Parts: sequence; C-alpha cells; structure tokens
Amino acid sequence: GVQVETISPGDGRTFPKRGQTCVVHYTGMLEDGKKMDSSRDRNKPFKFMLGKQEVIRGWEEGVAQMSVGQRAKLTISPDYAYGATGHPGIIPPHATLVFDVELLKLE
Amino acid sequence: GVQVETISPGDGRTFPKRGQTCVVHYTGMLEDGKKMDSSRDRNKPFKFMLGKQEVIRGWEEGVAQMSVGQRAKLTISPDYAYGATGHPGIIPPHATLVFDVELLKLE
Repeated sequence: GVQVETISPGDGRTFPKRGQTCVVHYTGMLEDGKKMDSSRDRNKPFKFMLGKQEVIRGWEEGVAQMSVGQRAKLTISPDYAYGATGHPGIIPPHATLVFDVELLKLE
Repeated sequence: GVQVETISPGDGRTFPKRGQTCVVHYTGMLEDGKKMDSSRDRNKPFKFMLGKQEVIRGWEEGVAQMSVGQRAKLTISPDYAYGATGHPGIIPPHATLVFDVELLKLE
C-alpha cells in the first residue's frame, strides 16, 4: 500500500474524484530518500488523470487521499510501485519508493 | 541513437538474431555516470527477446551489434530511451543514459 504522511494541510474537502486531472509537484525517491526525479527542477507541474493508470498505483492512490493545497510524503510498497521485476535498467526489483507530493490543483 | 564502445571483445561472429533470447549483465546509469540499476547487484543475468521491444530502443539496438562475450558502453540518446517526457518519478525528461552491457550468451 501507500502510507501518506502530511507535511502541509490542504483544504480538507476537495479530494480527487475519478476522471479529474491532478496537477502536482512531485519528487520521487528510493526508500532511503535518494532523489530520482523532481518536477520542481523544471518548475513545471505534472498532470495525471484518475482512472487512467497514468502513474503507479501508490502514486495515484496516495494522491486520491489528499485535498487541494496539501503536501505529503507517500511511502509506496513494491507491489504498488514496480513490483518484483521492477523496471530493469532504472529501477531494481522489490523497490519501496518515497514521493514528496503537493496537490497544486484539480481540473 | 546508441553508441557502442567495446570494453572487452566477443568471439566476433555470434551476433543476436530476432527471436533469440539475449542473456546479459548490465548496469544502467545516467549520462554523468550515476548508477540506477545493475543486474550484477543480484548476480542474476537479465534476459530479453530480440525484436519484442522488451527494453528501450538504445538498450536493444546496442546488443544487436555485440557478439557473445563482448562487454560494451552504450551511450543512448533521449530519443532512443524515455524521450522528452521521460518516466515521471524515476527518470527526468531529455535524459541520456549510459549502460555497461555484457552479452553472456544467446538462447
């Protein structure tokens, strides 16, 4: 699963519903906090629609639990990330990921 | 595309053919040499079917020019990897990758 740990509160009432487009600022890391990719380095918010499996399960499900303006740390288990085979070349097998995500807005 | 630079020679005759299974030991890293994943960390060779697009275009197209027993440094441009979009959370946009690949055998 995905363990969500709030860093900054959102509005607590505007949560992502299926079909909407999530505008976020993320930072994907390895279990120990090793930075891999951050949309903050490009100053461009990343968009993804709920129900389209555009991102990994824990990435999306962790966000569905957040309200607009919130920023939290999402600890994703391998089964919710890239599983037992991982993504050969970039992601090793059985990898737990830690994302720092901020739900900028919905659309 | 991909640039093949031989670190160690192969037999120079046994080249991969569509359908065969390529057995390799790799180490994928970014353009500056930062390591991401290595099958050697698990002492388990990696396998992929030639022509089945089971890996990024540069990964596969480099091994197709390698003979059994050869170990080479493959410099893969962004277009032959994850492109302008990359792979959000793992690899950033316009990323040149560098793989150290060893063609252990064909099967």
